[PDB]
Amino acid sequence: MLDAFSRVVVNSDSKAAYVSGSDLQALKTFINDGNKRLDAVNYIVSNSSCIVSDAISGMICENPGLITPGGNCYTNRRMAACLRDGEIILRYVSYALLAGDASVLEDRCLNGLKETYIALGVPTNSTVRAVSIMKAAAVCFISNTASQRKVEVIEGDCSALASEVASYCDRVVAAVS
Amino acid sequence: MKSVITTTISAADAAGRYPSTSDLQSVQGNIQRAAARLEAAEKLGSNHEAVVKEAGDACFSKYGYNKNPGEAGENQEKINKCYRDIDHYMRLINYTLVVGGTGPLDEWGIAGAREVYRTLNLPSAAYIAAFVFTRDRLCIPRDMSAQAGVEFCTALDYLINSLS
Ligand SMILES: *[C@@H](C)C1=C(C)[C@H](CC2=N/C(=C\c3[nH]c(C[C@@H]4NC(=O)C(C)=C4[C@@H](*)C)c(C)c3CCC(=O)O)C(CCC(=O)O)=C2C)NC1=O
Ligand SMILES: *[C@@H](C)[C@H]1/C(=C/c2[nH]c(/C=C3N=C(/C=C4\NC(=O)C(CC)=C4C)C(C)=C\3CCC(=O)O)c(CCC(=O)O)c2C)NC(=O)[C@@H]1C
Ligand SMILES: *[C@@H](C)[C@H]1/C(=C/c2[nH]c(/C=C3N=C(/C=C4\NC(=O)C(CC)=C4C)C(C)=C\3CCC(=O)O)c(CCC(=O)O)c2C)NC(=O)[C@@H]1C
Ligand SMILES: *[C@@H](C)[C@H]1/C(=C/c2[nH]c(/C=C3N=C(/C=C4\NC(=O)C(CC)=C4C)C(C)=C\3CCC(=O)O)c(CCC(=O)O)c2C)NC(=O)[C@@H]1C
Ligand SMILES: *[C@@H](C)[C@H]1/C(=C/c2[nH]c(/C=C3N=C(/C=C4\NC(=O)C(CC)=C4C)C(C)=C\3CCC(=O)O)c(CCC(=O)O)c2C)NC(=O)[C@@H]1C
Repeated sequence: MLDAFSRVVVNSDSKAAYVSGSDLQALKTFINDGNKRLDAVNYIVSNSSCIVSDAISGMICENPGLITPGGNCYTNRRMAACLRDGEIILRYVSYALLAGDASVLEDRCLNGLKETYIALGVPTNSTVRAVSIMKAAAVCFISNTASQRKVEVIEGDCSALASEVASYCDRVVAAVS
Repeated sequence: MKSVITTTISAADAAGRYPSTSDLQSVQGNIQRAAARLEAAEKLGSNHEAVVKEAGDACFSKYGYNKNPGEAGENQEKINKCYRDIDHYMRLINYTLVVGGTGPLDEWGIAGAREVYRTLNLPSAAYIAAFVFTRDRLCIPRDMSAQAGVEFCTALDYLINSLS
């Protein structure tokens, strides 16, 4: 757990440097794009059970062998452990975008995830297509590009904010692949 | 590192909660105060050697005994190390200001200071001397604006209550 600003002082400390005008200028843009970043986190959080039921159901309609006996989303305990897991990934994605930095996700979610997954037997190949659908959903909710749900914002550009959510989802894939 | 955004996420995380409105209302406060603390940060980052010098000199003008044999500024390698600690501390006050949270001063400068200065016979009074002088030098249109001066002045009061 670090954010956008402590990232810059962690980096300045190592070089035994006070925070420089240019670094200080990277931080002003994040001050400038602060109201949009809250809107981006608001749209994920307000459609959060949606992103997750569709992620998990997408995975399933693409691999029915998951709800077969011995498939890891077979029994209800199991269907539920996986919606629960997708609910945890999205929450740390939401946290990371709030911080403007990935470390809470890395430390508090992604550390140990592939390993633990090997032991329980849960299929990391099907885990990655849940996370990819989630990404596709999150990216388009902060872009107000969702098929069924459009909101009214003052217009402007949020593609930068879309790129880092995709990037937090990509981190998750990378760590279990 | 304690900041506004770290302290809401850890708490939400503790509760296993998604972020809500109180968490978005909190981060907006950080953005309302960013201007005034980055202003102070810029000013100390720009002319820091000048203020650390001033500040160093002040402990020795108050505590000349440090120069005595057996004491912490008996020679120049030592005196040089005192001015380097006032820069270390002022680089941490510049860091506290950018982050808008005392976490940098807490982790890297305050934690364990008390054990290190006791073992190595460095008086906390002498470091307090420096920070009071640095704190009270500030002239609040001259050196920076008023509200950045609030940030500077009490970023330093936080250090003084830590040593006393
Ligand atoms: C098989 C039965 C299928 C399911 C289930 C499935 C799921 C895929 N979702 C993909 C993208 C996506 N999810 C949503 C959710 C959504 N749309 C809304 O407007 C609201 C409200 C909801 C939540 C309930 C969104 C926002 C998207 C983006 C597409 C869009 O026009 O909105 C997706 C595609 C993945 C990709 O781009 O790689 C699925 C797969 N599809 C099945 O086959
Ligand atoms: C759909 C997403 C996939 C799926 C998942 C699945 N998860 C488990 C069990 C666990 N997974 C976790 C991981 C975490 N819980 C946390 O506390 C956190 C934060 C670091 C995460 C992300 C843990 C620790 C477990 C073990 C204990 C538990 O079940 O909660 C299961 C259950 C497996 C079992 O049979 O016991 C499942 C089903 N299953 C799929 O098919 C997916 C591709
Ligand atoms: C991409 C995210 C979408 C987008 C965003 C967009 N928002 C604004 C302007 C504002 N954003 C807010 C909203 C919030 N900030 C808060 O204080 C809170 C916390 C509880 C929220 C939810 C506010 C207050 C404003 C306008 C008023 C103000 O001056 O503060 C803009 C306009 C430019 C800007 O950043 O000020 C934009 C671009 N717009 C899109 O087009 C998106 C898909
Ligand atoms: C004037 C203020 C005082 C002075 C100081 C003095 N410092 C040391 C030794 C240390 N001081 C530090 C402090 C820091 N190092 C850091 O990394 C940080 C945080 C990022 C700070 C602020 C530490 C940890 C030490 C120990 C290691 C070292 O030798 O530098 C000395 C040397 C002690 C000795 O006697 O050998 C001195 C001289 N001296 C004075 O006159 C003051 C009271
Ligand atoms: C109002 C407090 C009193 C006042 C002040 C005064 N300051 C100086 C000169 C310096 N004081 C500073 C302080 C800082 N410079 C910075 O950039 C920062 C930011 C971290 C601070 C707080 C420094 C380092 C100097 C020396 C450099 C310079 O000449 O600018 C003077 C000049 C005369 C002198 O040194 O005494 C004055 C006039 N004037 C008063 O008497 C006030 C009540």
